[PDB]
Amino acid sequence: RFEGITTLPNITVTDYPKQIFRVKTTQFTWTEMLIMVWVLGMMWSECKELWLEGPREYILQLWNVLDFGMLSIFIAAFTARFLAFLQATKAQQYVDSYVQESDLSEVTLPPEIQYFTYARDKWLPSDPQIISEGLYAIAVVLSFSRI
Amino acid sequence: AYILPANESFGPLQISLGRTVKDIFKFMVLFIMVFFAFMIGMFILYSYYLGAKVNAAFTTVEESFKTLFWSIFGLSEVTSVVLKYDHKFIENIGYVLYG
Ligand SMILES: CC(C)CCC[C@@H](C)[C@H]1CC[C@H]2[C@@H]3CC=C4C[C@@H](OC(=O)CCC(=O)O)CC[C@]4(C)[C@H]3CC[C@]12C
Ligand SMILES: CC(C)CCC[C@@H](C)[C@H]1CC[C@H]2[C@@H]3CC=C4C[C@@H](OC(=O)CCC(=O)O)CC[C@]4(C)[C@H]3CC[C@]12C
Ligand SMILES: [Ca+2]
Repeated sequence: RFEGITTLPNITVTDYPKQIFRVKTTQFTWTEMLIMVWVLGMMWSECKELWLEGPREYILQLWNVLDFGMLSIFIAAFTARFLAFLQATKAQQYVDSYVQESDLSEVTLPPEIQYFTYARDKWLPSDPQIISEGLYAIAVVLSFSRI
Repeated sequence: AYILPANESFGPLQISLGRTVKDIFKFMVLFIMVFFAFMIGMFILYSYYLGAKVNAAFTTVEESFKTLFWSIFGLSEVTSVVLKYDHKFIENIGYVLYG
């Protein structure tokens, strides 16, 4: 997205015809896997430091609190994205087993899972994906403080 | 400014001006790291909203750089943050990060 996204936020592009659009949006990439592993490792190191020294010894350090803060938000963003991914997966599983209507255009899906075919505009203001990228941007800004 | 040192009135001024330019280079490097932090962070937040913003401020990396740089001189509006959609959570994060 360095030069921007070609697709408008109002149009859903699905690679294969029967794909739930939210499945494609919320699925993890290989870079996402490495970032989660990196955050897990950094969070693991921070926990060991806290465990061996205790709360008061660990809580009175500017870097230690900030590192815990940025790792808490990083874990918070990833948990929100996984929750969004799980909801999309539930819709996808229902689609491929209960719908046989050739690319999900003519068929009317139940409103509980029909919501998972909408573009960015029709998303709820409090759905996990929007919360995920809202918190993820904060963690990215907080990362460069460790420079 | 090459021939300026030869003057008694303007000589000391040009020498002191060069001293501050060297001095602020170190401080400018520190601000570059801060500048690059918000440029990446706010671009990530607003990259998905190309046609859903009042202006194209933080949509791309180049435009995110332009919006943040001109905010130094107060030449960037606060409408850079406002979104067309009702995603108030993302919009308010942009308000806080820009603030
Ligand atoms: C030291 C570590 C383990 C701290 C990590 C804390 C997280 C595991 C918890 C704390 C707050 C929780 C979050 C609180 C707010 C939300 C909003 C929530 O949005 C909704 O699901 C409501 C909309 C809907 O789906 O119907 C998504 C989960 C999430 C991110 C929660 C996910 C789990 C979080 C991040
Ligand atoms: C007014 C407009 C039309 C032209 C302005 C151009 C100036 C910015 C340049 C043109 C000639 C330059 C001057 C050429 C001659 C001198 C004398 C030179 O040495 C002296 O002051 C005399 C004593 C000594 O040489 O020891 C110092 C630079 C100075 C003032 C230069 C300063 C900068 C000047 C005025
Ligand atoms: Ca530490």
